[PDB]
Amino acid sequence: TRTYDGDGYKKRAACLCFRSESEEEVLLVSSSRHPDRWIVPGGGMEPEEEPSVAAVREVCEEAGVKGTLGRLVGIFENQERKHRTYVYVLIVTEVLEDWEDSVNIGRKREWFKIEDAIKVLQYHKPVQASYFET
Ligand SMILES: O=P(O)(O)O[C@@H]1[C@@H](OP(=O)(O)OP(=O)(O)O)[C@@H](OP(=O)(O)O)[C@@H](OP(=O)(O)O)[C@H](O)[C@H]1OP(=O)(O)O
Ligand SMILES: [Cl-]
Ligand SMILES: [Cl-]
Ligand SMILES: [F-]
Ligand SMILES: [Mg+2]
Ligand SMILES: [Mg+2]
Ligand SMILES: [Mg+2]
Repeated sequence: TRTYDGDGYKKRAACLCFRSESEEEVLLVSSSRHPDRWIVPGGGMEPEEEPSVAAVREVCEEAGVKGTLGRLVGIFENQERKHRTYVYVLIVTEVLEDWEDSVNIGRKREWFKIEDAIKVLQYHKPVQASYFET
């Protein structure tokens, strides 16, 4: 079940899934609609679900990783798609082989240097590119 803020924006959460504490490489996953494109893994908060809990859950489902949850980066609106995303740091400690979306929809995942992640997100996901601005 999808959830919404008072203004009708869909509530979402995501993590910047870093390979280490140095936050130099981040994990992106393929778009479900357009598999040749990259996105930051994240998705809808469930009813009464804490955003940090939604973030870790969606990362597990879409990217097949787990780790140590870090700081809230910020809350980011996508005015065109009418959604509002809480974005957390996650330092990846486990990479699992046969994750929900791998199995279900053949979703891919790849490590990017920060500069390269920003480059591949810019065209279709400029708000997700902005996650990395600070
Ligand atoms: O699951 P939704 O329908 O609320 O939203 C997904 C939208 O889903 P969210 O991430 O906002 O929510 P869930 O991860 O909980 O499906 C997201 O889907 P996915 O999760 O499959 O990546 C979007 O795809 P993309 O960013 O991968 O191209 C998808 O277009 C978008 O579908 P829409 O209803 O906007 O047609
Ligand atoms: Cl890193
Ligand atoms: Cl977005
Ligand atoms: F989802
Ligand atoms: Mg999802
Ligand atoms: Mg999603
Ligand atoms: Mg979901």
